Amino acid sequence: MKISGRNKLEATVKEIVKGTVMAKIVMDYKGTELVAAITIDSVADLDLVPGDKVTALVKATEMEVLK
Amino acid sequence: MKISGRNKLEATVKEIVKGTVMAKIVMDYKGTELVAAITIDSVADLDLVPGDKVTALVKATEMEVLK
Amino acid sequence: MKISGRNKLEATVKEIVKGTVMAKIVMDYKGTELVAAITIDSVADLDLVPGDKVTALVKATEMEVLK
Amino acid sequence: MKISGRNKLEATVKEIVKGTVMAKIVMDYKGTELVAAITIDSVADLDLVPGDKVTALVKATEMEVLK
Amino acid sequence: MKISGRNKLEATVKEIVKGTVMAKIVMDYKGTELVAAITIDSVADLDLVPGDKVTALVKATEMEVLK
Amino acid sequence: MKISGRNKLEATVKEIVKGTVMAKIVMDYKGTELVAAITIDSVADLDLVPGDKVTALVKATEMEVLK
Repeated sequence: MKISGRNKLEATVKEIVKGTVMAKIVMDYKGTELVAAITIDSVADLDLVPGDKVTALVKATEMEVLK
Repeated sequence: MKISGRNKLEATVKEIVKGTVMAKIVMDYKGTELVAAITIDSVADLDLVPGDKVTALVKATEMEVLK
Repeated sequence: MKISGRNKLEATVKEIVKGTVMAKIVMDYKGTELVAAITIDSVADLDLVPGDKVTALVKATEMEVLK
Repeated sequence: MKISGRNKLEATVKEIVKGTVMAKIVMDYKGTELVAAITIDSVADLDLVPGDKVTALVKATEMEVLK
Repeated sequence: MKISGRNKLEATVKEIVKGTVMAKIVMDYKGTELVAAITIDSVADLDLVPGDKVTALVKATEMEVLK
Repeated sequence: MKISGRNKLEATVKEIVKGTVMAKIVMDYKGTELVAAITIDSVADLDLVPGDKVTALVKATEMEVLK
């Protein structure tokens, strides 16, 4: 299925820190570090581990611009 | 200042489409196209124009992961 | 691909209103009206039209609870 | 009060998991499971417990469409 | 009902700009200007008029900190 | 740098609660309490502590209006 969220970032998982409800997913994206905060439920469902190839997704309305 | 939003992507503005309230900011990040939807007020305040070097910003809690 | 965003609602598009930058997607979910505001770019990419069966997607961290 | 957030999902709380800062709220919505991640402060303020009839609320700009 | 969204700002509507899909709601909050981007449908549903006393609402997870 | 996020609230940190992944930042804004949920990574990066003068930041598209 196609997804409306416009920003797709093909990245690699570097580190995962699991809390009681949330998880920190640290990724590498063409040399830049990305940090996503998602539920532990999702970490389990996607079965994410360091080294995995993943797509970071961001809705256009959730992206700010700094200049 | 330092910004809590963890995701910073250094990009270049390619195109700007202005609506009555919102604006579409199309950017290039190392060959990947990004799309941000912000207010026209921000386009005016930052004086965004095609070619500008900017930083796309995304809060960690607003980034999903797909696999 | 599996998607971290935890909320998936299988819905049907009822109407689409296109602005210069954003589009209003009015959907029916088992009798409840849903409203998504996405970019016109996504309408074009997904080729969304009235009657389409789609999945409304919401990240867990973007859902409030009222009581 | 009326609320601008367009998506009101009248649901029932099924389970609550409390972390140090965040809390996972699992709900049933017209036969489909929802998962919200809110602050533990809110769980305490709303006195949320299983069986509670609540409204899951999603802003239109925070709802993606997949097809 | 009580609302999980933790940030409530009792403000006054200063200006409303209506687009095809979105509306800009400019508000005053104790001398500080606020700007919300909501759907035009919401302006009509709430029947917002400049001068009206309203509550600006922000989810805790959607608030960044700068220092 | 200028920031597209339109809502800037000059506040003071009152309390910080650190979880495994997220942190609760309790602030005072001209007598009104604010609550932000950001990553513990940001608390460390910004060296946030009670008494700090900070700017709470909210994107226009993430602010709802209630009436």
